[PDB]
Amino acid sequence: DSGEELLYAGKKLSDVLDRKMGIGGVIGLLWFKKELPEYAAHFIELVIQIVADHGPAVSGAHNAIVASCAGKDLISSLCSGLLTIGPRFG
Amino acid sequence: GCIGILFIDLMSSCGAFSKEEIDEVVRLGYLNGLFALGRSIGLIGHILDQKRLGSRLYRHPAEDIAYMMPSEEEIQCK
Amino acid sequence: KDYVLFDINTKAFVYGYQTNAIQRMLDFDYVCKRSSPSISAIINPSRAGIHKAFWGTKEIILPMYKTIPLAALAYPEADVMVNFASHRSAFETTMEALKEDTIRIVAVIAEGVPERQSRVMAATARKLDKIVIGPATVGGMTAGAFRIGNTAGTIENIIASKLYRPGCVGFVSKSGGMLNEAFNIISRNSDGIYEGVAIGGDRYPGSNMLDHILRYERNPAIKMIACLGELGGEDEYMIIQALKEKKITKPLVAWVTGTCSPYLPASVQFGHAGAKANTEKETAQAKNDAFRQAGAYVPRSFDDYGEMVRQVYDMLLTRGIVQKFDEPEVPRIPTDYSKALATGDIRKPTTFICTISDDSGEELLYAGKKLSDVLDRKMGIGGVIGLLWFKKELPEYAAHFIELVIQIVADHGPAVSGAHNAIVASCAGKDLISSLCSGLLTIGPRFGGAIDDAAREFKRAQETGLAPEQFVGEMKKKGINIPGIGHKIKSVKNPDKRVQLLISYARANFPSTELLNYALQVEELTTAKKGNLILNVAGCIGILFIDLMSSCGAFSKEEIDEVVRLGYLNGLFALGRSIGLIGHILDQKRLGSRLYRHPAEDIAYMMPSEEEIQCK
Amino acid sequence: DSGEELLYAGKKLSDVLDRKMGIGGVIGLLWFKKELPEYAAHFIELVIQIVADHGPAVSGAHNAIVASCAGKDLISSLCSGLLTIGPRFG
Amino acid sequence: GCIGILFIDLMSSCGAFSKEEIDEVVRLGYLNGLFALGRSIGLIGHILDQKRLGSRLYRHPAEDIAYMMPSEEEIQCK
Amino acid sequence: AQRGIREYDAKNLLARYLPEYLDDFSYKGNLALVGPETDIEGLEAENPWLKTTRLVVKPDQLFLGLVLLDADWEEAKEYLNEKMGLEVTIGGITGRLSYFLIEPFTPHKEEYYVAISSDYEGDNIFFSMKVISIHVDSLEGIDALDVGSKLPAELGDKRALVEEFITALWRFYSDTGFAYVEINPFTFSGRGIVPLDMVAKLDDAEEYWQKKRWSELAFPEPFGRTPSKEELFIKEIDSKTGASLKLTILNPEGRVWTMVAGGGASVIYADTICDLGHADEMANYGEYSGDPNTEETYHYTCTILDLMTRSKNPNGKVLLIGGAIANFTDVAKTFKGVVMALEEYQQKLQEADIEIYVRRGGPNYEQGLKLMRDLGKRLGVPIQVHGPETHMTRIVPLALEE
Ligand SMILES: CC(C)(COP(=O)(O)OP(=O)(O)OC[C@H]1O[C@@H](n2cnc3c(N)ncnc32)[C@H](O)[C@@H]1OP(=O)(O)O)[C@@H](O)C(=O)NCCC(=O)NCCSC(=O)C[C@@](O)(CC(=O)O)C(=O)O
Ligand SMILES: [Mg+2]
Repeated sequence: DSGEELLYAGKKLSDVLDRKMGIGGVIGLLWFKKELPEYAAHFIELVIQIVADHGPAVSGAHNAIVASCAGKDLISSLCSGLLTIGPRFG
Repeated sequence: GCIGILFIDLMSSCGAFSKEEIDEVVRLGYLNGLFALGRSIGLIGHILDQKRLGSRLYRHPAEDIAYMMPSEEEIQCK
Repeated sequence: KDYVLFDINTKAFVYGYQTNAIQRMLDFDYVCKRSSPSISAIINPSRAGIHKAFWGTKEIILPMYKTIPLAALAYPEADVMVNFASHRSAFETTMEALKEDTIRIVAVIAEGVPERQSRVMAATARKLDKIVIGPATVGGMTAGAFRIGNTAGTIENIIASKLYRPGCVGFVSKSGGMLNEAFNIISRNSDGIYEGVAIGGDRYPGSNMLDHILRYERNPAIKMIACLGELGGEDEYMIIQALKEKKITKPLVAWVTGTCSPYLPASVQFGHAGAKANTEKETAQAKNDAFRQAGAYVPRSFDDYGEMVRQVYDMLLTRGIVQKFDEPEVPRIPTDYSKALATGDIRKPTTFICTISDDSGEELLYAGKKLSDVLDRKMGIGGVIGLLWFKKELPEYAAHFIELVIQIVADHGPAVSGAHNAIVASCAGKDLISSLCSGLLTIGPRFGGAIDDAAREFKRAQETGLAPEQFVGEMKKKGINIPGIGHKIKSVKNPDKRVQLLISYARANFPSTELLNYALQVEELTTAKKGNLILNVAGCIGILFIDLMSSCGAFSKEEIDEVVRLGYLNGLFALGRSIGLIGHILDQKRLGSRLYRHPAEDIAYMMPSEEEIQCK
Repeated sequence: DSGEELLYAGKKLSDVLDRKMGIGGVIGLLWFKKELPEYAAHFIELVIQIVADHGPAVSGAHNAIVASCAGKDLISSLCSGLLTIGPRFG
Repeated sequence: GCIGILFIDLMSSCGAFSKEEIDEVVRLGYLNGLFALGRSIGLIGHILDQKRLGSRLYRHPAEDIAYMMPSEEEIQCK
Repeated sequence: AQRGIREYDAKNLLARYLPEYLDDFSYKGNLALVGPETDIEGLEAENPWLKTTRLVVKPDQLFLGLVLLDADWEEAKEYLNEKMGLEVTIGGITGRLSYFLIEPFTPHKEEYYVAISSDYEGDNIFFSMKVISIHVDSLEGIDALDVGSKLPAELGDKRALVEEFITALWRFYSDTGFAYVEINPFTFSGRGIVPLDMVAKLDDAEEYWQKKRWSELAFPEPFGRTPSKEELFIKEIDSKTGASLKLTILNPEGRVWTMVAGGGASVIYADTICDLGHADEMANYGEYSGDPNTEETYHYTCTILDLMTRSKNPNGKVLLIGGAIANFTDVAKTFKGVVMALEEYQQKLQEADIEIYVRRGGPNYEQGLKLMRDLGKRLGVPIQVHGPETHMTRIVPLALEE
């Protein structure tokens, strides 16, 4: 972030967007430091959509709902639910 | 299990990763990040749903909890 | 060339994670105008990875390998190994490096290496046409080309002694520290050293002084040889014999230290392991006399060594054997920040201020008070909180009220939001810290975190002159719940004994309870409407804490206003309730509880229609 | 918490306080389900005081300070710092 | 290390714990709870100290970070 | 360093470990050492053979008219009760007799000599019955040599027995970390081999690899000198670090004390003091190097200061803190330890009329010299501070003449 333009694994944000690398392509750069093949970036995006939600009953959604019912802000409620992600859930 | 196994097949077959790179990804634990990132969409949705519903404070019902206190004898020794 | 040990193309491995030595080598490479560093890789037996260091002002990465064969296979161009292994592993690591076809020179730094091990290293080196400099040495250096580890110290010393450009003097000593002193002596009395080597002070070295002196004799760049030996052993007799056999034709300056020995007892063992004259032949007198008789330029004492160097150099200069050269440009290097800061040259502002504790001295301080004095005075947990949160040494009854609150709010069963979320995370197999934070993150306006707002709202109503009925009425009109009022299970029918226990303590120990008296009047009005609108434990803590601060004499009106505005008091509930949260987490682990999933029969799934999601 | 008076491992809160079991005695009940000897409850209290703080530079205090400088509420800032407690720190 | 080791000696010698109870305490991980609980006092203190000081938003100085981006060649293959 | 060991220890090592290389365990370990506080009746109960064998008793202090040959246990006690604590001059050194070896008397005719020493190419075995030298290469070993080709002149019946004995002796020398071994003389007990006198030196650098073989021995002080608590304290600091900290007291009442950095430079400072005619006033020979930490240099400085402030000398005393320009020893950290010790000895330094002279270069030397200059302005004792601009040993004539 220290230059004239933000770089994701050395690639200018402008070129990431002009090339339509998408969210999967951004994750390829930031997590793997690779410009992945298109079908590999689309598999990452497919996974995100498939696991987006699985109802309110699961541990993470349940804890986030309890924190939201307790009048908590979005970030605190989100982290309350993310902290259940471990060996049994997610 | 399906995501983890398929991601290994993806890394093994796409040509972009060496055997060492795949071993490093497996050892360090990248893939749970995918579930945290994806499931954050539904968590934020559930939080907002309760705010729109005007939901009240939850307290777990007593009838769903078996309160089984130790005896005085149990807390005095082993 | 066989006579050249190191040149400007020499690549090396540094065995041992010696970050200062690594930086010294790179700094020399930089001031000598090398294109790339003289270090190909670091051999770190404990870890493989990366090491970040400077190339002038720019940071570079050096690879780190666990073993010598792995590094050699990765960088076959590196033919030198600077060995910083201890005396316990110096032999096996040097022998491993000598067995590598691509390594030609090994410098052994370790002191305390057995004489037998050094004999075997020397013979192995001679058999394989390799070179061992050491053990017990700093190494040596080729001026303007390469340095072994720490040889010639600081860049300031390198510049002062003009070691960034070669001269005409081939130097060899036993002593490492004297090799650096000699670099200074020679630079002031000639055009400086071309190369300098310290063979170490052990009586069986990896390489003898003559090995290096013979290389200087073949090198056309060297017109003058200089050496500094010492008593004990017969190393110098190899030089005198070569001088007699006309194997050394270049003028040789020689001095053997240890002239003190006959004046002192025969039993005295000197610093270096080999510095003990067992026979008359081994003494400095016998060595300096044999050197004089062999044709060497021997001074009267060490004091006139530089003068003898000056005499021999001047002779070569007049005769035309050595040519005067133009001094190259003086190289520059940035000073390390830590050095400029230590010498007081620079100042740098701090980004943060800390007023509550200090861990940087001989003893931990809590608001300026030594931990020892906190404990000797039995200030307790309440007294520690007084120091760390309020920066006050509180009266004893005020510290005991803090401890009473912690015990009273420690747990209120598994059903409350925070305990419930911590239990769900523990049932999901989460560690204690994640499960604890999952439950602490429910502490807010409805559960637990009403203390700050209760203190704020009741203080405002009572201060601005509102009658309890006017306060109840005003909050109802704004549609705002009164914080610290109401409960899910406690009520007029089920009184909260925790509130009673806090009230009895304050009545028995606080000089005044004016805000409590006002709050109890508000409670009479709220409970008259609905029985569950009692003054709850959060409202009770906030209100009583205001009375405590107002009446204990330790807080000014401004300090109390700051405490209320900033929100200190919810910290008491977070701290206290963490005891019960950790307990609930551990209870589920002892019970072997399974993963929880909320029952479907407790959820009304009410999806919007297709029509609803298509428009507004 | 379901009866006329709160119980900590079967013992009434009133009796816990009348007997001056203290914070160490409360932890003995809630974590170990034991009424510990007095010197064992005092060792727990001694540990709490000794580890209360070790300056602002440690991971947990540093993260809590960064969250507080970012204008975060006390609970979010506290959890930001507690989440650094693991194998290297604490 | 001092707290963990001394707590084992405390449990072993106070008479209140059987060998099985001590083994359960060690296996399940109780003792890190003591540091979380104790250190929360100083964490809350540091949070409040920054609020009293009116501290500004922190951003880590760039001069303390070596930005070392991979080359285009590195991100295209392995 | 090569350190000499008692005849008792060398013969005990030979008795214990030589039967592992040689299959002639004819030489038993019948040895008794008598020190100053040795209870005769205890050693008599430990060695029953003493009362039933003919004995030999001689001093074992690394050395004639002092060896008592062929005697009874009663006659041995007479020699012991007379010679113990006897003031004797050997090699110009006057010391008291305190250690004696008692062993069985082996009646003999033959007297053969064997010695193992090392050179730059390997080890040399010397034998005589004039002297033959057999070289054993460092990499090849003894197995590569036919030792049999030795003296034909008188050997024949026992030529194979000596060949086997000296081959085993080399293995013993090589595996037990010896720097020198001399059996002058050795003899035969039927078909067995018996050592009569033994002189040995161990390479003290072998200690880490010889914990089991050297378990029963300790290095003795040379004849005349008594053990020093201060010297053993410095040796103790030196053993727990890769850095070097060495101290030898030459004359406790000496005016000139030195704290010089490096093995090389310390010898040169001693050379200069001797060249000015002050060898008699040289109180010690010492050195520190290999970048010792502040605490280590502090304890070292404290010990030199302690020994220097015990006696008050009329012309005062001089402390020479010298050294060459260091390659890696931090001058700021080492001199911080030196300054801390000088601060502690402030009253004792003024009362003893001590003058401090410093010359040093190396990493952070400007910061280190600044510490010494600031100290001299508040301590109350003269501290002359020099850097790399001053010739290394120029502080010696400046202190002893000027
Ligand atoms: C406690 C609760 C959320 C309950 O909610 P509920 O969901 O049952 O009720 P609501 O749906 O809000 O309304 C019901 C009807 O009463 C009216 N009404 C309610 N509260 C009113 C009020 N404060 N001022 C005026 N009017 C009020 C409201 O206007 C409506 O009346 P109406 O309009 O006529 O239809 C609620 O009182 C509330 O937010 N209080 C303020 C926050 C507060 O102080 N929290 C601390 C509680 S101590 C704690 O956290 C520690 C604990 O003890 C917890 C444990 O053990 O549980 C432990 O140690 O763990
Ligand atoms: Mg040294």
